[PDB]
Amino acid sequence: DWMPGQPRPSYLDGSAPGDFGFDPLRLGEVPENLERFKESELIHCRWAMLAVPGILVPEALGLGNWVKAQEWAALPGGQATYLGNPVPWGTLPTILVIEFLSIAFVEHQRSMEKDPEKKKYPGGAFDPLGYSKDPKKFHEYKIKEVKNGRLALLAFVGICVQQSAYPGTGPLENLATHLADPWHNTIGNVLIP
Amino acid sequence: MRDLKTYLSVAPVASTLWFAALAGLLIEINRFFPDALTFPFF
Amino acid sequence: LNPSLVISLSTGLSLFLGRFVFFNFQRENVAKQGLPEQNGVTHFEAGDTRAKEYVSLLKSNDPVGFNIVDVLAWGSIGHIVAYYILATSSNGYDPKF
Amino acid sequence: DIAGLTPCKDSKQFAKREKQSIKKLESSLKLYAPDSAPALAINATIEKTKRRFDNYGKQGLLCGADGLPHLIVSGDQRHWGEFITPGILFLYIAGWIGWVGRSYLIAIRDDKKPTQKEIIIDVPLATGLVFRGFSWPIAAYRELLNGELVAKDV
Amino acid sequence: KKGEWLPGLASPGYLTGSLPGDNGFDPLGLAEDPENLKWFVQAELVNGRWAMLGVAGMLLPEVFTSIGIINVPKWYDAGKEEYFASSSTLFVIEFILFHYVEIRRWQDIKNPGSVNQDPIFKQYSLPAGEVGYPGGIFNPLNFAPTLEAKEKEIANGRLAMLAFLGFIIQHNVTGKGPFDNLLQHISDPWHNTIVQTL
Ligand code: CLA
Ligand SMILES: CC(/C=C/C=C(C)/C=C/[C@@]12O[C@]1(C)C[C@@H](O)CC2(C)C)=C\C=C\C=C(C)\C=C\C=C(C)\C=C\[C@@]12O[C@]1(C)C[C@@H](O)CC2(C)C
Ligand SMILES: CC1=C(/C=C/C(C)=C/C=C/C(C)=C\C=C/C=C(C)/C=C/C=C(C)/C=C/C2=C(C)CCCC2(C)C)C(C)(C)CCC1
Ligand SMILES: CC1=C(/C=C/C(C)=C/C=CC(/C)=C/C=C/C=C(C)\C=C\C=C(C)\C=C\C2=C(C)CCCC2(C)C)C(C)(C)CCC1
Repeated sequence: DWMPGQPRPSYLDGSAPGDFGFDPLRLGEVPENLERFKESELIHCRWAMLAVPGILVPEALGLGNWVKAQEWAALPGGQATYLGNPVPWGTLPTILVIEFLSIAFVEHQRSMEKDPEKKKYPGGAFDPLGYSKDPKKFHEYKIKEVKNGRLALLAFVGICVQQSAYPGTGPLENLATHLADPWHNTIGNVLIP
Repeated sequence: MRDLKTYLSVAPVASTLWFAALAGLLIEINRFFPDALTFPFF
Repeated sequence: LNPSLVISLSTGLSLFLGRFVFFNFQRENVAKQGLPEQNGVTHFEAGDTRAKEYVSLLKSNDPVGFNIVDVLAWGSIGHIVAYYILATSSNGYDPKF
Repeated sequence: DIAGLTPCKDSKQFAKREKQSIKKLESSLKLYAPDSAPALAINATIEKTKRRFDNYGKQGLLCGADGLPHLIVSGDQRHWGEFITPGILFLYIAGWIGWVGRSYLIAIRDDKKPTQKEIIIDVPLATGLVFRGFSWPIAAYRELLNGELVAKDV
Repeated sequence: KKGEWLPGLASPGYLTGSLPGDNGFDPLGLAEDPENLKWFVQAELVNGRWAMLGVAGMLLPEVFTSIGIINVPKWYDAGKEEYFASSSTLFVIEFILFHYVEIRRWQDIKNPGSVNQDPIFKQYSLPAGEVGYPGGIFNPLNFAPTLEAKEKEIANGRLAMLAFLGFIIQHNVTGKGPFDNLLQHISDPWHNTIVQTL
């Protein structure tokens, strides 16, 4: 339960992976809306989980932060750089069209499904190691996936809000400046200038 | 006396007495603190 | 830069997208939305002769039904995006970070 | 400062208007006897004007090119004394009035002839009710939460 | 005899003397509703406890420094003295901690008994007490929660709230700590009062 002592919504029993009865605004009242919400939540969680390491790992190395790494595109001679070497096809209109086409095709192919359980958990080609054999162990894996995904979504929100708070800085820089002097350098200075 | 009280509480009489009292109160407040355009105490 | 290259490439790419990617989605949507109708009957069924759908030129020999009207539509989309690309790439405009 | 205005204390047209007002008032004073009732009244008015202008300068009002005070109501904390705390005071008083009147109406709604107690105010009950407006901010809040502020079934 | 706040006046019906400190004082009729009374009793408990703690914190240090044992500042100006951490940092830490504990208390109030259990260690639950009076770990010495003691708590809390009101108004109008005001009044009571203060 997301709040010890608060009665749980009727349509959220606790059987779905990650169900903790959190729905103050009662958006999942209609079941056909709840199914789409579940799929959307898993998609968002997966994107954030695949992204946050992408925001942090290059920053940990000798590259710029997540906002500096995508500033070269704002120049008349924008050209990308991967792992310290200039990529050939780095000019903006290319990257843009190739990304748009690949993403559109993949997303349409994803949306051409009406299971709707494979809608959220397709499997097959996307489960090479074959972890979905035992139905109950698979359920605990689902729970872990949704939990880590929610954590990653929260982390991404924190990263973006930190960037807004201190423009031109990265999450690792914020962590370092917090560790340098914990008490004086905290969120308070942001909340109360 | 009882009927005097009854008539003395009828809508017009009660309203005039209430508004006379309110006017006097506001007049005195303005007299003590005239030309007040803001609330400076806090 | 080369107008012919950009235009041809973009138009062919838009036609490919229409013919192989979004084809079934568009067909399903146009099927479910259906013909416009007034008072429950289609425009032609109410007595509007000119409202009759041109069943002649819409049919095609393509395996999936790709016909004239959709070549026009997808080619128009391709040319619009191609000329946007050309004009915006040759405009010389630059925002400042 | 805000909206291009300047403080009245250091504004110049404000001081010019102050001087002109006092000059106009004094012009009449010289006509009468030095220590007659009209002269005393005019002197009192002049002192009142001087005190008013000094107070306006003191409170830190903003003066425009016209030389007159202007009220800022955007919410700036430097000007809450111009509209926001008087606004809170008005809301308190008006809710007092409305709550007291509503309480009276609800109290007298149970008689066989409620209209009789409406053209002839039942003062005994009204005197007891008027004091609920001290705490109406709480009574109305719990009235709303308890769900009986608003007539259901309507 | 439930205690009468006005000997000549009867007590309100909704007040029956069950609650500690019930002396029938409620001229404005703010507790006509049982739910309103149930909420306001908890409000009074918490307000009184905070008031007692605050008035003690403002009073005891002041008299101690006046007699010469510790050198603390006055309560009104104690905000400026620089501590080991930035003021905003302290405020946010306090905000988090209170946002947790007060929500726990709220959950207790709304439906009693739903938050008697430690949320981390599944053992160590509170004894099933009553709202506003959670014993167990909150009462280590285990003093009996007898009714008479509850009345003493309520009365002391009301006195403390009155005292805090006096503290703040006296500081606003005079410009120093309450103990200094009392000492000055004691020096010459007949020429040091509100009349001379105003
Ligand atoms: C877009 C992301 C997303 C989506 C689509 C969902 C969807 C869902 N969640 Mg989930 N959740 C998310 C993110 C998301 N969540 C995050 C980040 C957390 C961690 C805080 C959680 C924590 C959580 C818990 C604990 C639970 C759920 C549950 C649910 C399901 C039921 C609730 C519902 O029907 O509301 C649908 C929700 C939406 C339509 C999204 C609302 C978006 C609105 C319009 C804007 C939100 C404003 C936001 C505060 C802005 C922040 C900005 C920043 C500056 C702070 C549902 C399928 C419950 C469940 O049963 O799981 C199966 C459950 O108990 N969620
Ligand atoms: C919470 C409280 C005080 C808390 C104070 C704190 C934490 C102080 C903390 C600090 O000092 C320290 C320790 C150290 C300092 O350096 C800094 C600060 C930060 C300053 C007081 C409440 C104080 C609350 C007060 C005074 C309430 C009074 C209520 C009254 C009189 C109501 C009476 C009636 O309501 C009845 C009962 C019945 C109704 O029907 C009729 C009426 C008449 C309305
Ligand atoms: C036979 C066939 C084939 C091929 C074919 C082809 C290749 C053709 C074509 C075609 C095309 C390719 C077409 C197109 C297009 C169309 C159209 C119809 C269009 C359009 C556009 C427009 C009209 C535009 C306009 C404009 C203007 C004027 C203004 C400004 C600019 C713009 C651009 C906007 C193959 C072998 C593959 C297979 C089998 C079949
Ligand atoms: C802050 C401010 C502002 C603004 C604001 C806004 C814009 C908001 C709002 C608001 C709103 C949005 C409101 C609302 C409401 C609603 C409702 C719905 C209500 C209600 C109420 C009631 C109903 C009541 C009743 C009563 C009372 C309580 C009194 C007396 C008695 C009676 C019964 C009458 C400005 C900037 C200008 C300026 C400064 C200040």
